[PDB]
Amino acid sequence: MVNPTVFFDIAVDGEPLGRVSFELFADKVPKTAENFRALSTGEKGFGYKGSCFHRIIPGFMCQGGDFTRHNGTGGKSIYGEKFEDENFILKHTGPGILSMANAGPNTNGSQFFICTAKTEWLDGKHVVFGKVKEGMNIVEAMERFGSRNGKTSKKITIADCGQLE
Ligand SMILES: Nc1ccncc1N
Repeated sequence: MVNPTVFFDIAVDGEPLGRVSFELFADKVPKTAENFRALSTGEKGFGYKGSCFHRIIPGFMCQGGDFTRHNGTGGKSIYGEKFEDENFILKHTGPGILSMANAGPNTNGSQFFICTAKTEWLDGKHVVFGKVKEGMNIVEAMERFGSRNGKTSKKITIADCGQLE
């Protein structure tokens, strides 16, 4: 009944930075929310722990969740390699929105991005499924390590993750 909360503990070249928590909108996109939750706890035997934010563009987004190829070309969901666009109820309204990365229609896996700006042009193309709850300051600190082409100046990892409550 209550939307679940998940956390990432972020590190910068192995050094602790801080914690980002997220509300996942299971009320509106239950299948997509449950994939991110499960990958956060690692309860299926695979997931986000130890992975990196491989593409950070200041004034755009922070993208991560490729735990199979580590560079934007991999990932897999708890449902199989790919799963369908669940719905497009929610929009890309501004910083802190959590949304699925993809490579065409119905190609969701494990990759996701945290917006750091409104990204309206993505509405009806990428599934929105959550938002940052606490630690937007930490997301802003992450964003300082990115670049225009998305290469990070230090390695940004999820040192730990899981579910709160
Ligand atoms: N397989 C993928 C490739 C690029 N972006 C997202 C996904 N899911």
